[PDB]
Amino acid sequence: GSRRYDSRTTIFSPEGRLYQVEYALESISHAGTAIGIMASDGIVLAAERKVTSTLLEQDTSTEKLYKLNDKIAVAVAGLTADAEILINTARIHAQNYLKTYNEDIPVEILVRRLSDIKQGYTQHGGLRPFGVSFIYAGYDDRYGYQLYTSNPSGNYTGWKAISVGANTSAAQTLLQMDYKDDMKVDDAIELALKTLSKTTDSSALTYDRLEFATIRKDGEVYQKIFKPQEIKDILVKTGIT
Amino acid sequence: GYDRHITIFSPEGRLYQVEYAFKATNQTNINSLAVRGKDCTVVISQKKVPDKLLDPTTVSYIFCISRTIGMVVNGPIPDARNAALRAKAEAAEFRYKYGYDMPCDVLAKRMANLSQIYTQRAYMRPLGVILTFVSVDEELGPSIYKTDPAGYYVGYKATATGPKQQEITTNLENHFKKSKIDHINEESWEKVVEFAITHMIDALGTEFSKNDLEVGVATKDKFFTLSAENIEERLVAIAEQ
Amino acid sequence: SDPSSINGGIVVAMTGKDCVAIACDLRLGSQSLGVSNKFEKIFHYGHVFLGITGLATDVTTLNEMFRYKTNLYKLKEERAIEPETFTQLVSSSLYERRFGPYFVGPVVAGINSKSGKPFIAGFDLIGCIDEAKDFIVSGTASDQLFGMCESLYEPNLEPEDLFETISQALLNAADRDALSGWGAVVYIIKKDEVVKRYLKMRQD
Amino acid sequence: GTGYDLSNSVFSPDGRNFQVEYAVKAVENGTTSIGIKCNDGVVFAVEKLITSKLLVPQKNVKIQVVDRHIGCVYSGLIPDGRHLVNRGREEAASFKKLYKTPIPIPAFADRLGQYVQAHTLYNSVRPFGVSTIFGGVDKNGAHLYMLEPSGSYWGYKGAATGKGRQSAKAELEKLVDHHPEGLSAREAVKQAAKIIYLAHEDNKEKDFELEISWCSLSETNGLHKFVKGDLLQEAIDFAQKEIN
Amino acid sequence: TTIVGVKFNNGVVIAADTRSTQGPIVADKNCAKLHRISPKIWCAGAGTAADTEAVTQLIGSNIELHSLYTSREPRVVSALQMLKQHLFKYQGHIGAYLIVAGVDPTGSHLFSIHAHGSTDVGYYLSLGSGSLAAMAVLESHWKQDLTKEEAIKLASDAIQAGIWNDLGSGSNVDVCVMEIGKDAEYLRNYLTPNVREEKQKSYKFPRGTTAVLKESIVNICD
Amino acid sequence: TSIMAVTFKDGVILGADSRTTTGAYIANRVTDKLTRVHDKIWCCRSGSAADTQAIADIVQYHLELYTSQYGTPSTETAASVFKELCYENKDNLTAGIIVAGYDDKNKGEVYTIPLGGSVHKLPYAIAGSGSTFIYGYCDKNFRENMSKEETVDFIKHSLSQAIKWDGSSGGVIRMVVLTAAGVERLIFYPDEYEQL
Amino acid sequence: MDIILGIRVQDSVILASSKAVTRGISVLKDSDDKTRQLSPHTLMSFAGEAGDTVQFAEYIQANIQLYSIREDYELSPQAVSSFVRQELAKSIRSRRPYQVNVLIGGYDKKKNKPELYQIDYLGTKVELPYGAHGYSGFYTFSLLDHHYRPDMTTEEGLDLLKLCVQELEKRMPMDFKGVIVKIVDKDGIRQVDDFQ
Amino acid sequence: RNNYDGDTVTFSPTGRLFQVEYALEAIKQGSVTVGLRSNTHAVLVALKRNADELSSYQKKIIKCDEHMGLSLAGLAPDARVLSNYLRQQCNYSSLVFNRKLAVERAGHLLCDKAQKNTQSYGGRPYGVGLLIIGYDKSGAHLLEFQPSGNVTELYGTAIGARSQGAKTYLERTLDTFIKIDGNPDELIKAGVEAISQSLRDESLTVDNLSIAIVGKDTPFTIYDGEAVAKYI
Amino acid sequence: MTDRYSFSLTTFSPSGKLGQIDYALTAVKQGVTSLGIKATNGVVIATEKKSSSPLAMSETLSKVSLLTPDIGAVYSGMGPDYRVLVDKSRKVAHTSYKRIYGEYPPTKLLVSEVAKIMQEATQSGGVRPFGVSLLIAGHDEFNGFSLYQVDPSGSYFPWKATAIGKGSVAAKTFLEKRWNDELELEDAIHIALLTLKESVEGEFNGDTIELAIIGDENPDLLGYTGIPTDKGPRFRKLTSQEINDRLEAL
Ligand SMILES: [Cl-]
Ligand SMILES: [Cl-]
Ligand SMILES: [Cl-]
Ligand SMILES: [Mg+2]
Ligand SMILES: [Mg+2]
Ligand SMILES: [Mg+2]
Ligand SMILES: [Mg+2]
Repeated sequence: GSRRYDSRTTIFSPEGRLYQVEYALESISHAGTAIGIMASDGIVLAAERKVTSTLLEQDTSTEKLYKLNDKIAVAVAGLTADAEILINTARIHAQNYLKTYNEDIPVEILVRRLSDIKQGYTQHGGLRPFGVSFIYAGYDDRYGYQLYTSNPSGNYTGWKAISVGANTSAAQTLLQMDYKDDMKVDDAIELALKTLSKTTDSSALTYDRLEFATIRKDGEVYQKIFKPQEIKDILVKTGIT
Repeated sequence: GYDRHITIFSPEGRLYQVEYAFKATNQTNINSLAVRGKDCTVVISQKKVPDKLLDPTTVSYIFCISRTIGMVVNGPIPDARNAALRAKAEAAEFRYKYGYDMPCDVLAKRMANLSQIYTQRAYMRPLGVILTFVSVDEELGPSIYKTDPAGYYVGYKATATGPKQQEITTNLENHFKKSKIDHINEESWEKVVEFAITHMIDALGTEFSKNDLEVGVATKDKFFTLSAENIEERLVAIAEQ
Repeated sequence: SDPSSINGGIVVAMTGKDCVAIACDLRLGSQSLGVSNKFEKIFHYGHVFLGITGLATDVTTLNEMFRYKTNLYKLKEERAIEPETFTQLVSSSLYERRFGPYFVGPVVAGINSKSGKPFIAGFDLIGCIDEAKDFIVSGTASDQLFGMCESLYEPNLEPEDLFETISQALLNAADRDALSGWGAVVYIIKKDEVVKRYLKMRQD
Repeated sequence: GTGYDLSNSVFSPDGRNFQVEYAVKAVENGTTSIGIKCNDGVVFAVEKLITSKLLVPQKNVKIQVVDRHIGCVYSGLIPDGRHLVNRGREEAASFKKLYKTPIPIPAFADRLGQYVQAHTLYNSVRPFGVSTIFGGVDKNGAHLYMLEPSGSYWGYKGAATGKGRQSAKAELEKLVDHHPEGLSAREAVKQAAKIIYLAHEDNKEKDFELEISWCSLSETNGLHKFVKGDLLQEAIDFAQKEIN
Repeated sequence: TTIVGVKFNNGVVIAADTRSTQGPIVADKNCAKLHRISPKIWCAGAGTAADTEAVTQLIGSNIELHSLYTSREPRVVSALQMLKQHLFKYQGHIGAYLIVAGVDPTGSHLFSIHAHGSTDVGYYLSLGSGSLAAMAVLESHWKQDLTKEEAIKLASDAIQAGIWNDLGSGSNVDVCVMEIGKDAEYLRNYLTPNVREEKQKSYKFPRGTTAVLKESIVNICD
Repeated sequence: TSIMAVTFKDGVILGADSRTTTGAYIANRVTDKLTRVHDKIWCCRSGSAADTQAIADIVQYHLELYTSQYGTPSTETAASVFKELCYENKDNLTAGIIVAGYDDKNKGEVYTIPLGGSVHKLPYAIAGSGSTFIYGYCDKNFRENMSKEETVDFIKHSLSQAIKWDGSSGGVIRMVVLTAAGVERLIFYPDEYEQL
Repeated sequence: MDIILGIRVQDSVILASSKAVTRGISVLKDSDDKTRQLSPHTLMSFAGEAGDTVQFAEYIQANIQLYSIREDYELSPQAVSSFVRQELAKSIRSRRPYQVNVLIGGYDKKKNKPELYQIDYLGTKVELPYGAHGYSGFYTFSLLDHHYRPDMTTEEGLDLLKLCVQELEKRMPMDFKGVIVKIVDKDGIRQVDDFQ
Repeated sequence: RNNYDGDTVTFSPTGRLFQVEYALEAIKQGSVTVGLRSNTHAVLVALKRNADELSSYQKKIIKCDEHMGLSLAGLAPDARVLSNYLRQQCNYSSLVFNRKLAVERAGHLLCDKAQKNTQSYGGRPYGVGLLIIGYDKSGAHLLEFQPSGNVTELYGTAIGARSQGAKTYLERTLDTFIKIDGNPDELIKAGVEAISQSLRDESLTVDNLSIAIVGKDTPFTIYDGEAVAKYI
Repeated sequence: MTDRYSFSLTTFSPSGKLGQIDYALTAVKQGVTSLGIKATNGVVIATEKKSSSPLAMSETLSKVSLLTPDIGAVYSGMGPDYRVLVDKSRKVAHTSYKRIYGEYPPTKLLVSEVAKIMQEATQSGGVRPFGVSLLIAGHDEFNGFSLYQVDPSGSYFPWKATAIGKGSVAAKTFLEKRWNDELELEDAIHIALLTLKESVEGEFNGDTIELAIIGDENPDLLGYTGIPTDKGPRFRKLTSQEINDRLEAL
């Protein structure tokens, strides 16, 4: 009947690769670069907007950094609309865990479930994968500041600093050079902005094409998503403007 | 199979199955046109009975949807009766749920929306028909609303459908450009039926016998279809200028 | 067994000049047996305060639920929910269970971060919104609270005064109810700050 | 492009549904079968090829009844015909259960039509491989109908389908000339046997068995019955005479 | 509760009292029992208070969407059909007893609905516990062809009869007037005959009267 | 409630009282218990107002759809749809309906459907709490093939008696006349029919 | 009315639970441990309707054990008691609700604080210094209200508990065949074997 | 045939249903089996097939009620499915109506069951042929079932490989065996002869011959093994 | 006889492209031009009512559509897709917001909700993406005025101004020149008419142009009085006359 038009989206290549996962990764590699760097006292999220016009409003725009929770945030690389689906199920799961145990969800358990969902679209149901990769920046009362990455396959791994989207072999090579285990938050901020300015497919790096967020240490943890002006400021302070 | 077989986009951005569906609307080689009087609505459609073995009374493409709505179909009879039943149902349900009679335009919109669906869901083919709805609406006055396999619908000063659609439309355009109004300013529906048969003849370049036509009239009170004998009466008058 | 008369307790909220106050007893019992004197019945989600009386397991659940809902609300709207809105959220949440309802009687109280207007409201167990401008009572001592409120209350009390009045209202009502008492807590709420005082009362 | 005739609900670029047209081919390869409408009823007749003298005579009946007043006959894939008839029986029961009156013949036509049209809507089914002639007497006349795999159907004065359809149609068009003032139930039975015999010459290869049924307000009280016994032989005779 | 509806020569008016009661305790001295279903279709509810506003909002919500779909002004008969079929589906367990009125492109209309889903037509209606006191007034003064000013007064006097003579009603009079050509005018507390006399004393307390055990500031900013 | 339907030479007439009670309070004193399901097919409602209204509304739907497809329905067909709904739903309905209609072949026909869902075709039928008091009178006064004026008078006197003895019946007397001429409505007020 | 008692001293939490099981007229068992270990530093005791009591317990057990292995981590006592309350609160509106009450005592190896939790079959949850379920509170709360100090040693707690048990033996109609006592502290769960 | 034979939901451009035709090919590879009837009895003869010298002989005949049974040629599983459905209908008729299921009516039900699996995607036609015999209120009956759905009443016939031999023979012997009334041993003898015209390099043995009979006062009985010696 | 298409009709190609989304965009590009402009005290959205027969009655078809009393939508691409999205959008603003909070949704959230519906046509079984882009403009109390664009992929972004459809590149460039952050509403209406003027070829008047504004509240359009705090509606479609009246001042 209809079996003629089924592109089998959950099948193996003769080499044991997952066609749609690999192709989905190809999709993601043309997405604005996003970087995550974990300092000894904080975490930094920075990513690049590929969508930019004079008339685009940036005060009211979000495209890459999303708040999951008071203590967890994600940098998105890929189909932003696929990302929002995945975000809300995650935003909910976090609230379900809070309701059940009266504790905030530990960072890995949320990342594990979100990757568990992705993995599913990989093995059954005949749907296409989510064209999305996530950098998770979170803090919890057991492992502290944490940095994770997940992709369309549903695999996740933890990082001292990592990049997703466009030009990651370039950016990842730069992060390997200048990253030190003992960095503070403001170092990582500069390592982050200075890596993007060297890998941008654009002319120069301006505030109107960045999103930026830092989670750092009163005895609790604040989560800050910079406004256009705050980014412009940080860009001069480090001398890129 | 191709983007040619099911209702999915081609790289041009086209739904070939909607286009080929349109082609099937002419597969009957029958034309129809509808005009508005002061307080009535008339539709005319050709009647071609080529088989001496057929019962001419059962060969019709004009349907009585409700007490107030008439519908004339351009296209193959099976899809046309399929559409006709569904509308008769939708109109009865509307009355039960909402307590007044379903307006001509609303039914058109409702059938157009159903058409849209077969345009997007892959397992249903479009229907190869174009639906011409006529009523004297209790709020809007005389009304003509049309639907096609693309899910399009709109209302018309007057309209025509079929293989010589273009000549009939351009014919009727000119007459309204000369008269400077959007309707036949005639208080008898019999005269409006004559106008219709007349300007029909003039554009097809063919004379009609009482068995070549099929006529439906919509008044405030009801929608009725003419008999071969009521038609012969009209033609006689046309023959006397 | 009337589920409203198992655990007991009361909540009351009223309005003054550019302020609102909301208070509650601390008792939780099982029928005659006093079980806890630390069962607070007033919660907050951002700058919106919510007290609940009734079956204690439902009080807990409704609090856990409105946290869950208001949390998601802040994430999606990027503002904190306002008292007017939240009242609608409580109302529809209650009625969603019209035929198996939570045995609770909520009181909402807060000041609108934008308009500045003080706001209070109460509901029945299935969502009907009583939005009085003066005072709202709830619990096993509502009748007493209605008599205390209808006299002790005048409009526009200053926070320091609103405190005295609401406190005397709560305390004296609970002292005529076998199911309320064992402590009390009063929230006085201004646009900028919120003070919480524990009152001293009979322990019997 | 090419490819447009492998799934069912597919429009070809010239607006056709080839799978329905291919279904007609199965119909055309079927036995010839006809219907004649008369002054107060309908007659049905069909050709039963005697594949082999091993078939029991009289005993592989092809005309089916629906309710008590409707007759159905078809040409093509026989098991599809039974299916459609089964559906017709259900559809006639539903109508009577709610409305009490037995289903009027045109209302029954649309029940069948709508269902058959339904099987041209999806590539998860194939069209019906039968054209079906049916009819009966209702609260205001006799009605004869024919229904194609497309779901198309119209009311007829007389109808034919199958291998011998062209002889039948030609012979039926003749019938509307001599005897135009009206055709009586009894003459229509006789004429039916003639036409089946004449139409059989495009299948002269095998011997065959005639089967006629009728539904006459005056001769059956409006109920559908089989022409058997003596009246049957008289019509078989009338066929032999008029063919020689 | 006491609610009424009264037809006049070119419209329809509905009125209601303002008392809501749990058993014998007044829970709201100024409930608002008149509901908007569409701009020109208002509806007065008696019975289970949550059930009236729940059911009037559901139909109202749906009526709004129906209005946008058909590009037409909503009709009272459509509220009436949608309400009654809903109440009927629930076999009486939704204790809504409603008087629905409004003007639409077909005229002015006055209906009532009972919790089990039966409906009435009339020129004057009352529902609620004060049903009978109001109707005594209505049956004693209604005439065909009232004027907007007569009809408002008749409707308002009928609610009064309930307020005074029914313990289940009621503090003030809410009225809403739907004239054919015009907007609906909704007169909240059109009549307030029950102002509390000034109390004999102020019970403002000396500051410090209340014995406090602990004190602390609460944090709101995250 | 008192409702009846009577066939006569020219067709059929339905008549009813106008009183619906909640307890002993007259909730509505001019209710219209004669309900239209099709051009010349009407019914008389008795039992649950909610239930009977819901049934009539649904029958009217089924007959409108029928008409769309198969033309005018017979009075018998309308009685079948009522009977179907009422029998299949007997455990949740308190509905007693009289179905009355006209065509040219049969002129007037009357079908009564009491609690339970049976159907009974009769020359006339009575029903409603007040019917019990006029079984004797109607049986002694009905005649087949009366005139319109005779029939209205028969119905008028019968119901007046029902209304007189039954506290549940009263108000005005409504009739609907279904003949080949069309649909006539009649009303009679107390100051008239009480003096009868 | 089994005996479920609990007291939270300064360095530990102590659970005492009646040893008797009576089916109607005979005492079937006198050595019943109305306790399940939810994890190395969290212990739950229970009393209520038959079968429901252990089924619920073992279900909560296997659930906490599953969490422990999956996260290689031991849930806090607060969180276990929250998972348990949620489970009971679901049951209470289900078809057949669990008829079970529980005390939960655990040592929070992260806060280095003991904790005691009382939750009824309705999902009513409270944190207490001492608690009981059923009728046991009626005799013992007056003793505990009096002698209880937040800084008591485990040994002081045991003594205070012994008093409660003797008051229960004096004034309570049922022979509950004594209690089993268990302590939960920084080092886990041990069972006091000599309680005379 | 090339592009139009991947399922039962595709017509050929000439009107054929290859999936059904390929199903018939399965019958042709099945072993021969014969049925014939007089006015008083109806008989089945089947040639059972073995795999090795070491294997059994695949059974070919299945009783459906006391008055009805069949023989199979083709995919033996599908006969199980179809014969089991036939047992259910025979049984329904008995229980609900206290009525033995007419052979004619079993035939109708079979046709309809099979036709479902020529309009259904994801299904397949039945790959087996069935000869059905029985004695009902209208006498002896023999039916032939084809996976197309076509069920036919005959005096005799044969299906399976080389079946033409017996089929041809029955066409000659027709007028003779119709008349074999009140003598069942003589109708079986007739059948055993008919089936012989389809052997090639094999003769009927006790191990491969299988015979069923039914008729007036003779409930459907199956003879195998030593019981069939009588007839060789 | 059932939706046996349980599998996605939109899949990744080896190049990483989601073919069917791209093609949907193609269809949007063919669509008639539409545009929206944000001012300091209002927003404006306009498109061309290019009838497909002079016998069609252009007014019987609104390409500008009220979503809530404070939100309007216009589009470019396949109308029939847009139409069922306006229906779905109006319902969601009730079911997922009004019936829950007693308020209408704020612009960003409703845009988000429509976005979700389109995302799903990009991944669910047996369906094609939508063949439209939407420009939605509206006003809520805590965000003020706003303008968002929604694409067949499900992505949205907020604009000061933009245009979609046929003459988008021309009109986008035209808008970047004439737009400032101090425009009053009447000013943007002007710039709106001018940008549309370039993209339009036949007649250009108030019967061939559709144009609506999100601005001040029109209590004259409320339908009822007596509730002083019910303001609205901020959406308003311009009349045929109001368009011509401003066309002379062109
Ligand atoms: Cl039809
Ligand atoms: Cl488990
Ligand atoms: Cl218990
Ligand atoms: Mg969880
Ligand atoms: Mg929840
Ligand atoms: Mg609709
Ligand atoms: Mg019902």
